[PDB]
Amino acid sequence: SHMCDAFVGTWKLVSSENFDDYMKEVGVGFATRKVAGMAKPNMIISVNGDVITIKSESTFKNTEISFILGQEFDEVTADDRKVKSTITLDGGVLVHVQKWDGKSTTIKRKREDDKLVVECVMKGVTSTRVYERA
Ligand SMILES: O=C(O)CCCc1nc(-c2ccc(Cl)cc2)no1
Repeated sequence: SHMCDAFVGTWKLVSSENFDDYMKEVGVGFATRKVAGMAKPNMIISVNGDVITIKSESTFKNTEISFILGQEFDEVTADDRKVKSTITLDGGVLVHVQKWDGKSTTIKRKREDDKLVVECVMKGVTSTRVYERA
């Protein structure tokens, strides 16, 4: 057993708050916000050795990242930002920092009860997205 066992699995979005405002703050344009905000993604998390894979699949976009904790990687986000990302474990929370164009956003993923809670922060704007096991 290991590092991220309680994250691994298939998860489905069941609530969202403030995501349109988070997307605005990150710079997402109107049409992408409207379509992306309608999506109900499934989040699939797996681990193989030291490599963690997080997939997001929805009607809007399918994305996938694979990474080693603490080791920077390049990521193209669902809104087509070219970012440099680092994901660490901090006290049982996966902390994902994305840097681009002198900007930064942080996405935290945590297990709370039977849920996986995602908090996305850009400057003073936070969005909370709650996932349940599929
Ligand atoms: O998994 C979640 O639900 C949220 C965490 C992953 C994440 N997705 C986005 C995002 C940004 C822009 C656009 Cl268009 C669509 C998606 N930002 O953070």
